[PDB]
Amino acid sequence: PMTEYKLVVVGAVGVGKSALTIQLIQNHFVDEYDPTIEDSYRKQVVIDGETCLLDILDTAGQEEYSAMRDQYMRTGEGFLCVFAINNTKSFEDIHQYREQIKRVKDSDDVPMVLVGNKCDLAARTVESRQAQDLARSYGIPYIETSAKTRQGVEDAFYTLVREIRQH
Amino acid sequence: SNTIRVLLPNHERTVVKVRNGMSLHDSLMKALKRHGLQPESSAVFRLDWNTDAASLIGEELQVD
Ligand SMILES: Nc1nc2c(ncn2[C@@H]2O[C@H](COP(=O)(O)OP(=O)(O)NP(=O)(O)O)[C@@H](O)[C@H]2O)c(=O)[nH]1
Ligand SMILES: [Mg+2]
Repeated sequence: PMTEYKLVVVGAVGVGKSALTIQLIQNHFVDEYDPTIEDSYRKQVVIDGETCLLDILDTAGQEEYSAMRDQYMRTGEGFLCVFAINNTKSFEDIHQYREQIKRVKDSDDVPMVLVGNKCDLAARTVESRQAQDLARSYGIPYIETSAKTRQGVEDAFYTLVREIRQH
Repeated sequence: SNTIRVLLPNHERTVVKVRNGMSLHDSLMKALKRHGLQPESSAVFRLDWNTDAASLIGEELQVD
């Protein structure tokens, strides 16, 4: 009665990919910004009455990601594209990450979830209705999360698992 | 390369960067607490914590 899902967290350099991951695992938000290279975490949860084993990957950005991005995109089965609502450069990169994933998977229907992190800060640079239209063109859900207040953090990861489970 | 990959229990793993003349314990101390593990209770499989970090470039080690 065990089902194992492999999750991949991609995004810009500073959008809270590790903060969202640590908040789900440790239930603890880290204030200091430490760049992460490649970290894999495991956790067994219960989603809709089914015990699921989750393998989450913490990818990096910039040149370190540029070279070694094509390998883990072929291994993972669900991608949690994360952007921060406090910088627009990260939201503009979301298109580039999907094109690389779709080119690796050689398919136009890959389980993905658009996530606007850092939704606890005022003066957002990216309105919600913007990311709604983007996720609509991709055929994927859109959740606003905050790794500091774990707002919608459990809802985001569980939604990506449901996108895999129903795929 | 300045990159070193490390494996962890429960099918976890992490990749840490090292510098010239860095301690094994002092180079990955943040990654151990980030995954949730103390270096006192940790066990590298085998080597010593006083081993140079740059001296282990290109190899993979496990922790228990
Ligand atoms: N208010 C707020 N700040 C956040 C949130 N998530 C991250 N931050 C801030 O942004 C910093 C960077 O977080 P981090 O997880 O390192 O970003 P990242 O996308 O994983 N980059 P990397 O993968 O290189 O570690 C955090 O240290 C924190 O100060 C959030 O949900 N809300
Ligand atoms: Mg990180």
